[PDB]
Amino acid sequence: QMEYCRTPCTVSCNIPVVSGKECEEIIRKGGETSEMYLIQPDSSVKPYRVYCDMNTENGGWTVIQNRQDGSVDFGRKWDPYKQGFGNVATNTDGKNYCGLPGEYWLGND
Amino acid sequence: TVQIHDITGKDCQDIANKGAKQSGLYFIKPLKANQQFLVYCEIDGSGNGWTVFQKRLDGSVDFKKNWIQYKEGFGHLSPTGTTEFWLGNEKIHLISTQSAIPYALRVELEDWNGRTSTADYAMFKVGPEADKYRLTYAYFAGGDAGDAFDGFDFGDDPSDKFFTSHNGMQFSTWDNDNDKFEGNCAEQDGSGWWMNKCHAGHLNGVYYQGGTYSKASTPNGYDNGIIWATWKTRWYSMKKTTMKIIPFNRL
Repeated sequence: QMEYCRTPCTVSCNIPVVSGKECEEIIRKGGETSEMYLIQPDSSVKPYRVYCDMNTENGGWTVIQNRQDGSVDFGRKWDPYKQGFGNVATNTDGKNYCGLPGEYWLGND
Repeated sequence: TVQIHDITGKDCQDIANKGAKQSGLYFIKPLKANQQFLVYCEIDGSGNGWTVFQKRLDGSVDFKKNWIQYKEGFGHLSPTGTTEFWLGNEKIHLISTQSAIPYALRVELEDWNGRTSTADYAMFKVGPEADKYRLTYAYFAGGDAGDAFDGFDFGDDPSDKFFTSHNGMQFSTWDNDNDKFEGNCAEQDGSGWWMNKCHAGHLNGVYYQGGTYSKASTPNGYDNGIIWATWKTRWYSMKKTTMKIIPFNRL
């Protein structure tokens, strides 16, 4: 594995058109399937990515933690928890948009 | 792979004037817009900042969409431009309609033959949602594709050329009919454009794999596909398409 970890894994995350403040706006704003989106709460904040659940209940779901295969280490110090960490989504099979989600913690701040 | 550059500006231009160089994705904030948004720039080795706002490529993204979708935008923005998309009318409007400097639309085109043709239009604007997002240019400015926005006589009718003229049309989607037709232009084609009765230009059409088709290709029998008569037959849908804009002095 140490040899495998010479060359990192690759993702092609084509940020979709429709943005917003939160995954909520984004569903109202005509975005209506579950994938990765960029969002911006306040204007003085740099935008960031996030995986919105739209199918679950009534959509508008801003996923802020996920687990499903342990694929990411969580035994982290204060700072990585403050900034967030892990994969937001992953290229679903043979498509150009990241449809499946990845294990992450969207970060504290 | 997909990344975002740290250069801001009012349009893809102000980016290139500030220091840019790479055909890619950036954040622009036009004067009157409340919160900065993401566009796919297109810089050549010249200094030209082309804010792109439409693309077709393969058929992946489907353009049969509702009012609030076209208002806000739908599709995905590759920094290699390999992805279909509509940027969203509120954005178009916000970019183009900043004063003291008019833009100019460039439609670009391509076929399943390899040939590439352009067509230009002057003093470009899209009118507020108030005005139902209205297309208003000054003049066709040349290009081997042809002025399709100045109508076209198709079959038998004499004033169908008057009925397919596009300058001065409001945007019309199935759930917001603003086209001048007894029925709904947006619905018989399953798309969203500045329809009249109906169209001579239709960049947001139903993609076709191969290009050539007919009436028997759909239950309706209409020309839902991506067409632009001044360059091609109505029964031939483009492989690729584009629509970008740029401050006029750069022309």
